Amino acid sequence: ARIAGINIPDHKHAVIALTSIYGVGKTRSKAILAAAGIAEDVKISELSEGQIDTLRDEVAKFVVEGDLRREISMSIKRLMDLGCYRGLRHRRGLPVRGQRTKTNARTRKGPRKP
Amino acid sequence: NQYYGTGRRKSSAARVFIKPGNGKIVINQRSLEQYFGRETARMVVRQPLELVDMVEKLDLYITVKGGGISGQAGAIRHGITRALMEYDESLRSELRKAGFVTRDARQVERKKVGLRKARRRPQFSKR
Amino acid sequence: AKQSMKAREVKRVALADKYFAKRAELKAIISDVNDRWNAVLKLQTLPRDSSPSRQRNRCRQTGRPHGFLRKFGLSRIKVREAAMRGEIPGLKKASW
Amino acid sequence: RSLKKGPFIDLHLLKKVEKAVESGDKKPLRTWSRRSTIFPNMIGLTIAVHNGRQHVPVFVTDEMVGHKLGEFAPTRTYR
Amino acid sequence: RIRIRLKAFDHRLIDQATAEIVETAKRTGAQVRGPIPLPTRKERFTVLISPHVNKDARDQYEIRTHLRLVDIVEPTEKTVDALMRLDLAAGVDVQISL
Amino acid sequence: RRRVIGQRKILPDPKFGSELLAKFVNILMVDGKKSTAESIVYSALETLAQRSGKSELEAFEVALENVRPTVEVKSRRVGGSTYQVPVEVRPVRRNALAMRWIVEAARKRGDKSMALRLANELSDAAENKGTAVKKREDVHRMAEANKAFA
RNA sequence: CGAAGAACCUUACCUGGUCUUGACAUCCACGGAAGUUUUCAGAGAUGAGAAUGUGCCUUCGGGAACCGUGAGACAGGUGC
RNA sequence: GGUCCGGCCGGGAACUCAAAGGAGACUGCCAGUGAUAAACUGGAGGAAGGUGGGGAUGACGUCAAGUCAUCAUGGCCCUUACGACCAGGGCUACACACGUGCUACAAUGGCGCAUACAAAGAGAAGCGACCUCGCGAGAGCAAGCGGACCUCAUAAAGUGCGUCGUAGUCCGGAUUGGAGUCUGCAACUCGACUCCAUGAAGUCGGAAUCGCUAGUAAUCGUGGAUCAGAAUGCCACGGUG
Repeated sequence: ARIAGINIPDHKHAVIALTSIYGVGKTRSKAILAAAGIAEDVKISELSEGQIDTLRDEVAKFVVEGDLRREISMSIKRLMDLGCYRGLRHRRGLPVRGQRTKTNARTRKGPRKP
Repeated sequence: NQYYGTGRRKSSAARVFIKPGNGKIVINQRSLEQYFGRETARMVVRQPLELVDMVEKLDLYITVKGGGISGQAGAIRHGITRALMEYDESLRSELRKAGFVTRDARQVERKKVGLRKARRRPQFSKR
Repeated sequence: AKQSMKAREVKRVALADKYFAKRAELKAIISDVNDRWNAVLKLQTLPRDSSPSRQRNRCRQTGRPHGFLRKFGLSRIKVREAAMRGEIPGLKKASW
Repeated sequence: RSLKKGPFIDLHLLKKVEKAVESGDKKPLRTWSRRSTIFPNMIGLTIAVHNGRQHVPVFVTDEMVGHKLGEFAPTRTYR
Repeated sequence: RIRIRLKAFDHRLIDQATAEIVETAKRTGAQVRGPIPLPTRKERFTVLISPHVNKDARDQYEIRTHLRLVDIVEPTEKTVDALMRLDLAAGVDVQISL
Repeated sequence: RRRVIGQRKILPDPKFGSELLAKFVNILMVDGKKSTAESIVYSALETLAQRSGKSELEAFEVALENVRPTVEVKSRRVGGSTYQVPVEVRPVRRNALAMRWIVEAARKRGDKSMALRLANELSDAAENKGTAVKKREDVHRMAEANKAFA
C-alpha cells in the first residue's frame, strides 16, 4: 500500500508493529489484521508491499500519521473563530478540554510562572 | 421408603433426598466432583453417610436454588443431619460428638455503640 | 419569590396539551431528527411562557417554598408530623 | 461545547442589530446576556460585551463562525 | 388464575369473607384458593392527642391489616357467581382487577 | 474479661489432616481468597518434594524446628523504665509465630513464583539458612539473652 | 458548611426595574357573565392592538362559577 | 404423565419458599470443681446456651450542651422596614498549604481468549425487555410490569488454555490534540461525559494523626433520595477473608 509517513516498525510482530506505526487506531488494529488479512506473528517485512496493497483503496482515504501529526490542522478552519461553533479557543493557543482550561495555559503560550 | 433434608448457609438455599441403596451423590443432573471440582470444601457433603456404609444401603440426590458453593458445602450438613434423624436415632450421638448437628446462630456479645464486647458488666475485686 | 409566579403559572398550566402535547399529533412527527423536516420546529417554539414540560409547582400544605420533597408531596422542612399522624409509612427509629 | 446538535443565538441582540448592519461605517453595539452567540452578517463591524465589571468591544472582521462572545469578557482580574 | 386480592383492617373480618368463596365459588367448577396470604401489615401506630405540648400523649396502637389471594382458574359463570352476588359485604376491599 | 472464650479453633488441611498446613496458608492469604492459595501451598509441598522424589512433607516439621521460638517480648515498663522480661509463648503459639516470620520474608523474598518462595524458604529453614530462622534467632539474640538481666 | 446542585433555582448579593395596605386574604359600595387565540413591543415585571366567546338556580327577585373598580377597618420577617 | 426437549403442561402433596396464629431449652441429667453454698468449665441433648444472638427502650441524674434554620410559646425586634414582585450575573481564582477524600509505584500483578454460583434495593411527576441503526456516550420500535411475573448484576474474586520476561508500559487519564452529545433562556472565561491520538509525578518517602479484636478495619460490590439536576459527601446489609 506504500502508505505515507515518518516511521517504520523494527523487528516486533504484527499486533505491535501495526500500532507502533506513528498514528494507527489500536482498537481498530484487531479488525484490520483480519481485513487484509494476515497473521499475528508477521514481522512486517514479509508483507513485500503487496500482501497489504490488498486494502490499498481504503487506506488511500484514512488519516495515517502524516495527517494526524500535521494536515488535520487544516480540517478545523471552518469552526475556528468567534461566532457560534466549535471556537476561537483553538486559534488563541490554549488547552481545549480541562476544568477552566483557559487558566491552564502558563507553559502553553507565554507565562510558565504562577 | 425415602428420607429428606434442607439448609440455609452463605446463602444456599438447597435440599437433599435419600433413596434405598447404591451409594452415589448427584446434584439434579451432574455428579459431586462436577459441581464442586476444585472447591477445597467438596469433601464434607457425604462424610457422615460413608461411616454407616452407604455403598449398598443409602443413595443421595441434592437440588439447588441459590448455587453459592462456599455456603452450600455446609447448608447440606444440617440438611443431611435432618435426613439421618429419621433413618437412625443412634447417630444423634455421632452427629453431636463430631459437630455435624450444629447450625449457624452465634455472635459473641459484639460492638453496638463502639466497645468491642458489650454484654459483660463492670467488674472488680471490691470497690 | 414567596407566593410569587403562582399568578402566572395558574393561567397557562392546564393547557400544556393545547400549547404542545396534543397540538403536536401531526406536524411534530416530520419535525423530529428521526424524520428531518428542518423548516418546521422553529415556528412551534414561540409560546415561551407555557412551553412544556415546565411547572413552578404549589406545595399547598406549606404557605411558601421552603423546598418540596417530590417523593412525599410536602416541603423540605415538614417531616416531623408524620411520626404523629402516619403520612410517611416507614418513618420509625433511625437507621443511624 | 454544549451547543449540542446545532446553532443558536442571543435573540434580543440579533433582533436589533439590523440598523447597524444597514451601512456599518456606524458606531458599536452592546449586550449583557453574554450567552451571546452571534451570526455571519454582523461582519465588518463591532459588537461588545458587559464583562460584567465594565463593557468591551469585539470586532467581527472577516472569519467569524465559531464561539460565544464570552470569549472576550474580563469578569474578575485573573491575576 | 384471576387474582381477587381480599383485604381488611382486622384478621376477624377477612376470615369470614374468604371462607364464603372457597366453598361457594367452587360449587360446579374450579378448586378456588383463598387462605394464601401477602405481606400483612403488623406495624405500630402513633397519632398525637396531647391536650397541651407536655410529655408524650401520642398513644401507640397495633394493627393486623391482613391480605390473601382468592384464585379462580376459569371465569366459568356457573361456579363463580356467589362472589359477585356478595357485593352487600362492603367492609372487605376485594381488588379483583387484573 | 473473666470468661475462658479466647482463641480461634479452625479445621485442618484438605490432604494430610493438619491444623499446621491450614493455619500456615491462613496467614499467607495477604488479601483473603483462601481456596486457590491452599492449592498453591499444596504445590509448594510438591515443589519441596522435587528436591528428593520422596515424602518431603516428613521434612516440613524438620525445617520448622529451627523457626519455632520460645520467647516473645511485649509492652513492659514495671520497674519505672523499659524492663523485659520475655516470658515464654505457650506450646500452641510455637509454630503459629513461625508462619508470621516465614510470610513476612516470603512477601518480597525474590523467588520464581508464590509457591517457589515458600518451598525455597522452607528449604533454607531445613538447612538453618532460612530468613524465618534469622527473624527467630534475632529475637533469641535479643529477648532470650535478657533472661540474665530480668 | 445550612446548600442534598451560591450560572431561571426556596437569593444571599451586585444591581437595576416597581412598591411601600403592597404578593397573598376579609367586611360594604356601586357594578360585571367566565375565558380562548396571536401580532407588534419589552431584559423580566409589564406595554400597544386585533378577533373569537356569553354557561346554573331563574320568585326575573337574590346571586352562584367568577371578574371588577371605589370605600373604612387593614397585611408582614428563622431577629436570637 | 406425555415430551415436539422449555416445569414445557398433565399430575400430587415431602420441604425450601410465602405466613398468619403462634410454639418449644430447662442446671434439664452427666463428670470435675467448693461450703452437695458459689456459680464456673466440658458435655447429655441442641437451631442459641448461661442477656443465645442481632434491633429496642435510653427513668431521676444528662453540659448551666442543645432543636434558637418547621419546634410549641411567655418577656422583648424592624416596620420607608429584617415587608413582596422580576431579567441579568459572580462565587470556584492564585504564590500558600493541610488535611479530608482520591491514586499511580507490576507477577500473592494483571493482560488476551474461554469457563462455575448470590442478591441486598428503589420502581405510573414511574420503571421498561425482546428488537431496529451503531465507533459509542446515544438514538428509535415496543412487549410489558404494580409489587417473587416487567426490567437495571452477565458482583469482583476464582478456574483452563495463551502472551509478556521485571520491561516506565503492555499498566499510570496528570492531561491535551482534535471529534461529539442529553437538557437548557440557561454550562462559556462554569460543567457532566464519549471516540481516537497520546503520556505529567512515576521504582516503595521519613518523621509521627488513630483506623481496627471477630465474624470485625485490609479484600469483594450493587442501590437511594434533595431535585426541571453531575455530589467523591454519607447512609445500610451481604461475602473469599
